[PDB]
Amino acid sequence: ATTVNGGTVHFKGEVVNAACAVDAGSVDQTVQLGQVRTASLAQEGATSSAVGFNIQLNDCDTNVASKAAVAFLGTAIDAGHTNVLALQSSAAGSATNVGVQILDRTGAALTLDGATFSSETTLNNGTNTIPFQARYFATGAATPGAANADATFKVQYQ
Amino acid sequence: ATTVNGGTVHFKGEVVNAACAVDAGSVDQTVQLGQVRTASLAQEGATSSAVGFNIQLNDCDTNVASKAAVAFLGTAIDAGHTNVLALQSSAAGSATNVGVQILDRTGAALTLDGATFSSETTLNNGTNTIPFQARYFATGAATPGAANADATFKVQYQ
Amino acid sequence: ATTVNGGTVHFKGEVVNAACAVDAGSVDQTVQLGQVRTASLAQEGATSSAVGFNIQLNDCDTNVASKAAVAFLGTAIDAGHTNVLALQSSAAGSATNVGVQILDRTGAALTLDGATFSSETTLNNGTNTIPFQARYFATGAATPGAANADATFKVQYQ
Amino acid sequence: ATTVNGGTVHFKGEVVNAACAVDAGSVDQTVQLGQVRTASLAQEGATSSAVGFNIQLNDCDTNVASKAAVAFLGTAIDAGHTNVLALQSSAAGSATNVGVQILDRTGAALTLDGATFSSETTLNNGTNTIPFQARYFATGAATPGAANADATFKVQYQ
Amino acid sequence: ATTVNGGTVHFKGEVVNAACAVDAGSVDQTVQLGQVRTASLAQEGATSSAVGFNIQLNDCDTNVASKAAVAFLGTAIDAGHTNVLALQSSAAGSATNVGVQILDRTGAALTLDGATFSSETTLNNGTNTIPFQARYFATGAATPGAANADATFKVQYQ
Amino acid sequence: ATTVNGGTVHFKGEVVNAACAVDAGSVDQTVQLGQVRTASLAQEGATSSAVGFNIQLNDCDTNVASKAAVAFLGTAIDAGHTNVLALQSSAAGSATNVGVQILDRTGAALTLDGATFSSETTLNNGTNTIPFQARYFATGAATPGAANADATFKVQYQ
Repeated sequence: ATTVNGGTVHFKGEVVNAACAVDAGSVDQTVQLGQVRTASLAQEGATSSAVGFNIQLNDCDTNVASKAAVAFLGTAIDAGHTNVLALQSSAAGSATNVGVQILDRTGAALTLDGATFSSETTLNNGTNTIPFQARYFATGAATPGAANADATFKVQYQ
Repeated sequence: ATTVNGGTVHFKGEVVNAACAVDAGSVDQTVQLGQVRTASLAQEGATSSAVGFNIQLNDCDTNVASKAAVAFLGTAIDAGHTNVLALQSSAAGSATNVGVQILDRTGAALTLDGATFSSETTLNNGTNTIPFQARYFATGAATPGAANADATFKVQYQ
Repeated sequence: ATTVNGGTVHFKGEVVNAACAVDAGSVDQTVQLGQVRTASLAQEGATSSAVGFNIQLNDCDTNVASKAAVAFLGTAIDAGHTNVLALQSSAAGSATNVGVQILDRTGAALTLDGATFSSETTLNNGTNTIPFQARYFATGAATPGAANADATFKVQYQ
Repeated sequence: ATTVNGGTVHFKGEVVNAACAVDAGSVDQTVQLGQVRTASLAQEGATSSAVGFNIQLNDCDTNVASKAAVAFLGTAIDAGHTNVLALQSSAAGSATNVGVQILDRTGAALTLDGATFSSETTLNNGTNTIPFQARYFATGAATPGAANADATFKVQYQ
Repeated sequence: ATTVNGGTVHFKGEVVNAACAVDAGSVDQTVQLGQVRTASLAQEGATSSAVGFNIQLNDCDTNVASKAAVAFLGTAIDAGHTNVLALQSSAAGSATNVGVQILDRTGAALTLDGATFSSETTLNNGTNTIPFQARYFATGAATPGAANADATFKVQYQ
Repeated sequence: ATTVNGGTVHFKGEVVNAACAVDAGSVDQTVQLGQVRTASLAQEGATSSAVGFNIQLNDCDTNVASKAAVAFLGTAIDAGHTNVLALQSSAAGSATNVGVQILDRTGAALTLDGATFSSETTLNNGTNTIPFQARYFATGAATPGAANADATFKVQYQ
């Protein structure tokens, strides 16, 4: 009877030629680091507590590839800290002298140039979950403010 | 009392003469399908795993209408595949020989002419959510690339 | 003294005109089914072991209504299997030729159209628990993969 | 090495002499109100349900100002309805006898002359968010159609 | 070997100059209130059962501050009901004549203006948990519909 | 069958001989920086917080090129600061003693002569995203006003 205009639906995805496929929940995910105190980030080299996040690989075929690694890409805080991600929320109110570090399963920070891959993880058939950690890294006396950062990752299958 | 120009706000919506009103989160929504492998789309008729998405109807009045169906409208991939969405990302980097299928609650792919409505769903008073699925449909050997599509829908009340 | 921006809280709920109200722990819930072997779903019509889940009704008034029934609404796997839920997780890595069946308190699989309600259960004043079961149903030789599914339910009072 | 013309980037922003700075997300935001039924706007004074939106203030310094208020500027629907936004999308297809009201944190509709400010909110150092609501206001029997509106705002720091 | 595009990760957090830091789970959290009957909200001042939620403070240093209090900020439902939240789901389908009240650990409803703080709770070193309650408050005869509300909070340390 | 003149459609594009093609969403993009306080740009060398923006590359073929770099072109603020974009919106209302800097993924401001390319990023097949940041740079005591700027970019595939 009564027909009414509704709305629109936008579909996002990607076709890849690879052993696995990144899960829909891992392609674009938000990691809540929570609040941190300036007293913790008092001087250069100070780190906060870590927050874990995962990249889940679906439909993995170990015949095609048995190892998977992840390289992250983003804007570094400066030239002397190539593994510290810079904060980019807005033009005002961001924290100063602090950035975000991404750790792979070996506990070491990853270079954010998109070429340095993480430690390879052996894959099984089906679902695979690559663990990662995120934490704040102080490049000096940290200043209060928002600390939001963004990075892209690419997966290597061997 | 320092007064400062702040910005601007744009309001979007629609007044409809219908038994239900589409929810604000369903009028415009993004469905993340995730990555898919070319090995799963190696020949015509090959489909992917489905991703669900809902259209929520608010303030439903069963005295006005008891059923609700949804018809989708979009660009078809071919003349013989009138139920497969074509991809619309950009002029480069898009996947080939693959499209998006919208499944109603019966599991059948809907025609995207804007006139073939879904299987009717009985409505209660108040909130109603109509389920749908999206999956990739291969029209041949799929090529790697971005797979983004979008469609509009209209709701019929009987 | 030192005041700091803390965060945000989101409140979700619903006001209904009904004899009972669904408990906050039953409006949305995750039912863990566990793993299942493909050897137990080797042909069409094969079913797995059942996992139980409950919908709790609070503040029931027997004067207003004495019996409660539940209907479930979700995407069906096929047109010949209108009582089998379709898997819904992501675009890659989900199991094929297998779905999820919801059983009412009589053991019969419920149709997922949202208009065929379960067996009516007599209610008492206050808390009421309506039992349900979920299991995997094979529409053929099932393949390995993720087996997630979602469905919404309606409550009818007489 | 192949050098190719890429494109253009446009940067928008504003320098202010104020205690706070409006966040980049609050400078130009779209508020999706969703659909509304005509039966909910059948006579003058009938309002719809509200949709919330925020204006975020960054880098707030309470030593400069401790309170913040917001005034909105837009085209009113009528002379006697100075707190109802007139709809403006195109020359055809718009709804009639209905507009948009902006409610401050006290729940009162704001006058849209750009001089009547909202209730002041105490500010803390750093990030501050000011809650607002939007709803449809009917000046008569609402007619179906598009219901888009636009309003600019300014922030007063005391 | 084979390298493919993955996805993107968004990190969200905040650096604060405070005695404690709000936990990652408390910065954003959804409180599920469940359903409520209209019969329990039949007149002004009628309240539903409370649902508990708590804000967790981490890395607390009792030398810096010994007590913490919370003030909530949201859109009030009326001028005479400053301690009752207003619903914000969509333009249609929301309940009328009912809001959300946030109760302190002393059982008193908090004023939603961001300046009236809760009762101070003495802090210990390490993890601290501030309990709160949420309930429905009726300003009249409540109407069936969705009841969703949003509130932001700030923490005071002294 | 009533036929009516409808309107006109303009198509903008470019054919390039390169390993990658710039995505339609990044050929002409608007970067909303937000607001900034004059107190944060009080003296020469003071910078604001950064805002991130990306240039997406499509249909990348690593057999043709494996590295990509971006150079930006625009009017500098003066001869001393060749890496600061001058502001341009109109004859009146622009901010004084402040410009816009573009940071590459290494966090270093780029020279705006159209020939100093950014740090090379390793490319994968298909979609590639090169990160960038924008921030305000004070050449003295900044004056309130509009702070819009425009720059073009070119991509070098080596």
